[PDB]
Amino acid sequence: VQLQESGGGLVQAGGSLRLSCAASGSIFDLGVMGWYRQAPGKEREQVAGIDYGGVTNYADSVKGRFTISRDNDTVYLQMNSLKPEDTAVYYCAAGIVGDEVGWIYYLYWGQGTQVTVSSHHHHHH
Amino acid sequence: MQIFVKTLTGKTITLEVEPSDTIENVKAKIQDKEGIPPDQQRLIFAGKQLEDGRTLSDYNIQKESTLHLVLR
Amino acid sequence: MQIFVKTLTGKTITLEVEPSDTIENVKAKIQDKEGIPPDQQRLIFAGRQLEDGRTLSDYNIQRESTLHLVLRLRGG
Amino acid sequence: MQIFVKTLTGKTITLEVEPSDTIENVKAKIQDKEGIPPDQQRLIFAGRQLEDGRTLSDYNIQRESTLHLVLRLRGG
Ligand SMILES: [Zn+2]
Repeated sequence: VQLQESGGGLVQAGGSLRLSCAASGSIFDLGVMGWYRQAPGKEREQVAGIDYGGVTNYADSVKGRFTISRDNDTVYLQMNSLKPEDTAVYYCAAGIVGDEVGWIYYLYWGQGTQVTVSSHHHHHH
Repeated sequence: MQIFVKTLTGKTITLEVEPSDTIENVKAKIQDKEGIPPDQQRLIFAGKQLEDGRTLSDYNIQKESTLHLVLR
Repeated sequence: MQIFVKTLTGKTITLEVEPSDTIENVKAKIQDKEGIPPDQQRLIFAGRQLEDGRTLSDYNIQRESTLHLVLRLRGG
Repeated sequence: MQIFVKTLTGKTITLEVEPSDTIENVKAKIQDKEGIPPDQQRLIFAGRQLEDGRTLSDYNIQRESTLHLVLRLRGG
């Protein structure tokens, strides 16, 4: 019973990637699913979230670029217009909310997938 | 937190609630704001009926979520 | 023996159980007390998911212990 | 006394604590063990969120008890 990310890799600036989060043990029925990332020297930070009703929410830094969605036992994160600042290990997590507002208690999380976004000079003048 | 309650006519009302507020407390707030008795109220989220004794966090209802009010 | 069950933010309820009771038996008692069907229940204790076939003694659940109940939430 | 901190992902932490250790003093040990900042830890015992300023004895946390560690992230 676990989550497991896939789809990361090295991509040029402005490129696209779709991360996949496969769940076993029906663990997405916790009700709240989210993607978060951590770069070296920085802290974990949620980028997108979706609940069992399908309602999504996003961090300001990824609005208009990232899209979180779900197909039953798989949660996706469509990443478009990727920037060097998006370089981090991306984790998917599932959990619940407690008595706090705006904070999520993730019970499960995967081992993460690495996303590296590099500037690549477009040499086609 | 602020949550929204959506009626069949399409009217959205905002309530100030707490994560551990019961559905019973939510129906009481709808009454104080719209004059609808909790006996006539049936609250829905993600297509599920919400039971009176449960809290909003029991159903993983986050901030700025929308419940659907169906009159009984 | 008497144990307790609560969600993270909800009221705590009391169960009369035996260490040999299975987790399926415990979930059925929660339905009798609270009307939550077993197929919508997740029980956690000591950071472990309580599997339906195991017993309470399999998780060292003893007198006055409190189980953490989590709802199974699905769309529609 | 020694207690355990367990994540549903499989991590088991063994900590030496005192019954008068505060919850935030325990989270400092977990950060040494796991590198998760205290603000991003949420400990659950007996179906209750362990809160800052309270001791382990305040929650009746005893020897060889197991705390449930979940990841607490700002979201929504
Ligand atoms: Zn060039």
